Amino acid sequence: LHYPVTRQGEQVDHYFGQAVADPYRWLEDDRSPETEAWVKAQNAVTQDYLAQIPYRAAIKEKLAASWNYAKEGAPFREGRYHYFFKNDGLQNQNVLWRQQEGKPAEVFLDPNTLSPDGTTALDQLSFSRDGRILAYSLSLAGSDWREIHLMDVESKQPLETPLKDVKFSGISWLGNEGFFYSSYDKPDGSELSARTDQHKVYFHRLGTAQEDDRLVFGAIPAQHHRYVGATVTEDDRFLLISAANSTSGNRLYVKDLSQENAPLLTVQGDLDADVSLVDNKGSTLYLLTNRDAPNRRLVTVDAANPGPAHWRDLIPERQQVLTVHSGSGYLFAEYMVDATARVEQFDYEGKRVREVALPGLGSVSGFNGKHDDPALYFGFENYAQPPTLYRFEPKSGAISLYRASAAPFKPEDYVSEQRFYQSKDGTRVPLIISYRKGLKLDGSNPTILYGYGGFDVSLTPSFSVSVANWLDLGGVYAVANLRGGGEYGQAWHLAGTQQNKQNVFDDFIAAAEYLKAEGYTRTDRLAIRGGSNGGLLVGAVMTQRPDLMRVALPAVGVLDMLRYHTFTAGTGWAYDYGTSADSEAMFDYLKGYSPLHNVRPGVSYPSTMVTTADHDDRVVPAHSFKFAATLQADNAGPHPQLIRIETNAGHGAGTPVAKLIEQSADIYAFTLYEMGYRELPR
Ligand SMILES: O=C[C@@H]1CCCN1C(=O)[C@@H]1CCCN1C(=O)OCc1ccccc1
Repeated sequence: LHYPVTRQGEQVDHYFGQAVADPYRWLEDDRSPETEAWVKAQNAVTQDYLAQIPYRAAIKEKLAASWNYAKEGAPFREGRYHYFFKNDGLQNQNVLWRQQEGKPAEVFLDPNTLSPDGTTALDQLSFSRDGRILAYSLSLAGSDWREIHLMDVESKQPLETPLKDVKFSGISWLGNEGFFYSSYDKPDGSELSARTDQHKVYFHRLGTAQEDDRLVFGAIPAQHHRYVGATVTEDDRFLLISAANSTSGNRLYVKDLSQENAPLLTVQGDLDADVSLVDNKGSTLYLLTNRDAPNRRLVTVDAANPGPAHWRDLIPERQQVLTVHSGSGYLFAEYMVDATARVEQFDYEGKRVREVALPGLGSVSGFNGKHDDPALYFGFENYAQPPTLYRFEPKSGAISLYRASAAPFKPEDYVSEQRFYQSKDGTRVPLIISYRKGLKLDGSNPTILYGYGGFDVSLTPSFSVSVANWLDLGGVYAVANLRGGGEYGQAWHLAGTQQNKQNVFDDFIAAAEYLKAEGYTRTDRLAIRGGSNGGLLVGAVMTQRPDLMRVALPAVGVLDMLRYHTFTAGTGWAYDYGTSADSEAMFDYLKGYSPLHNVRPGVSYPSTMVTTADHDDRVVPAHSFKFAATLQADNAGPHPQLIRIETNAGHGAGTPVAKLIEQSADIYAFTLYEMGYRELPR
């Protein structure tokens, strides 16, 4: 093996009188020659280790082959054209097609033509009210930064020069005059690591330069927020601006566009609850909120006096988490029943029309359309059921199959069961276990336990070609709905935030134990996977309980819990993690589980494959660099401690299919090989 030598510096930070050594501090410099050479050496050693796995190629071959099938999205009208995304099978990026009556479908926007390896991706797309102008945002090399392009839809040629410095932004048109978007300002230093916290809302008027765009919110001191958004209602009557400093909680403002220079009225002036616009009807706004409702509710209020004390329930809170979509003149309430979906159709007066029956137990998507759409589309899927499209007739409730999946996976071939286990403190936690029919609970099944746990994020049934290939190889895939998540409302989330964070790691640990106790797998056949916050999860569990698994796979994880907040928009996660500068108690708690600071010399850690990317500006790469250098430094047993740095890729969204395939191939090969397999399972 032999890892690349990683020099240790003399950096020492102090937190409330406590001194902490950070020898790999130089690795935080993403622009230095030393770091670049380091990444290269590391990738080199990883590829050389992987090259030793005989069936690596067979696995990649299998993945690419099963991934290679036609995929198509649901159609949407704009002018005399219906638009729709498609993928011939292995196109690095989905292509947007369009078709008009009496003519063959045509390619409209093909992202693949923008980059050699398809690393440029299309994020947001917003047509002008009349559908003649299209504004759409592109991501370069997987970064959170964006450029908004403007195309004349008819000729498909550029209208104006692209807007720059956009980030975490929507695109919401005010009729056909122009649109609102959000921007920060290029920071001095690397735009892939330097802190940004004064998000701003701008209005770009068509036929003007970007330097002349009016600043709508975020410039004066009283409006300084880390995250701002803007949405103009479908009927162009109200502008809704949201402002937040963290990923949970936001202020909300409304401006009556039907009047000349109307002032901003406060819908919510504190950060004590999340509140978002769904739609309006006349002067009434329809808002989804968790204020005084842990599982959320839909309320209405007259926009001329929108304060929270004036909100009135339209869809009262229930025992299950509520999310609302609108379309065709109806509100569609989606509820979460133990991580699976249920849908109810309501009219704008809060009267329940009917309960919409779904294909099975899994996740639904869709039920989003304009007031005037005569039909709505929804998707259904789960761990063993590839994405299926349905067309919904709103008035009668008629449902018909729009697109059956072309994936080479028979759903009847698998089992995806839900179990509930208990954590250290007694809490009952849900676990969905998927695998190919005919498995035997003899504790020998190669298993991958997946978890996230935080940020009110819910892990609902989701289909993946990678996971389906793992099930085919005979593996088990288990997803735990850990606290910290949003599965059971705000309380579930908060039971996993700040100084309660350890509850999340305890739930994951207890899930691992349940899987062995129930006979699905055993320690040397167990791997744990997690990304971002789920990366912290893997990092925390492997350092606290290195005896628990055989393989650990932390992806783009937050590993230095003491400095995380000093990068990009990490501070935006203070609500969930708290920071080392909050108080000595918070510092101590963070230091107490921070993965980077809990790796210890002499400990035998599992075989690990830390994965990250050179353009991840959500979670700077330095987190994984330092974690990996420390493991290579401190590990004592025989297990490899490797890191795989993806090139020209970011946090995740928009990654080319070719890269996703290579990634999974590397991870599945490494995992089975580290579990001792010399030939593919069977
Ligand atoms: O390549 C396959 C691996 C091994 C088993 C599960 N895998 C996965 O990639 C799973 C399924 C899709 C999301 N996922 C995942 O790990 O996401 C990590 C992530 C989460 C959040 C932000 C960025 C990255």
